[PDB]
Amino acid sequence: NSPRIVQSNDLTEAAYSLSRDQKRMLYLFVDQIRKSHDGICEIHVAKYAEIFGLTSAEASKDIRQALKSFAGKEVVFYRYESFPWFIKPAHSPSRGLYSVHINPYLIPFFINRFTQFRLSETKEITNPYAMRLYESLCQYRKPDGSGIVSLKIDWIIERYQLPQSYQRMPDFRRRFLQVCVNEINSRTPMRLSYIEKKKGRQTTHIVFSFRDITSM
DNA sequence: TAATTACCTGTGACAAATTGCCCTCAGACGG
DNA sequence: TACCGTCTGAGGGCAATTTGTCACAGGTAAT
Ligand SMILES: [Mg+2]
Repeated sequence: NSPRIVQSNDLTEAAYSLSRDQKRMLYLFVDQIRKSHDGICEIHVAKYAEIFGLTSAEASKDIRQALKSFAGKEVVFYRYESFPWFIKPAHSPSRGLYSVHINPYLIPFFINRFTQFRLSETKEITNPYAMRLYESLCQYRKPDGSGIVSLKIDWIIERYQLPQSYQRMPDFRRRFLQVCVNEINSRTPMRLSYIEKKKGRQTTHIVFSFRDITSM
């Protein structure tokens, strides 16, 4: 089939800002970690390239820039507690191979109240906020492949660390919500719809229902 | 009744970031 | 054992799209 990512809901719902490339590598880190405690993971350019249909060159570029873009990035678990992703710079012992040092204090948060999806399910998504949304929906996914969940807008904004102009709702709709629904519906197997929940003039939650394209 | 205010909404416009894409050239390796 | 061609990937760039930010116009209700 394809690699099965599983992760604690606390990571699905953590507050952080990562790019697509960084989240993709992070999925591979979570897989390596799950196999076995040292916090040391490894990524091969050619393996990354084959997984995500990239060139060796563009794989190398994506890995390198994601990796140097991790510096200063932080992850927040709201039970809040903030951690750095990396506790040592990445480095390449051999050409085409990178070794990275994830904060070992993060190990128990990566590994019964959990979220799971196959990597082929997410590897064509481009917008990182749409990967965050697809992970949050997976957290509520039933065996058959459908689910329903109400997410609060403030919680969406804080958890996905959406940029400030998306606190203006028409921009939230236009540049995040609609784009990620279209992206998920066109690039994943999940078939996603939504409806808006209001309180007075303000929209407070977004209600997601979804099904799997193995059904009608 | 009318005008101003305090909310919301959508879209046009621009800036900034991100995309897959292109070209160069050395390291590793095997032939 | 030694040289060179090939594949790899570590770099430099790119224009076309996507994303992020804001001015502006319209609607409504409170006042
Ligand atoms: Mg790239």
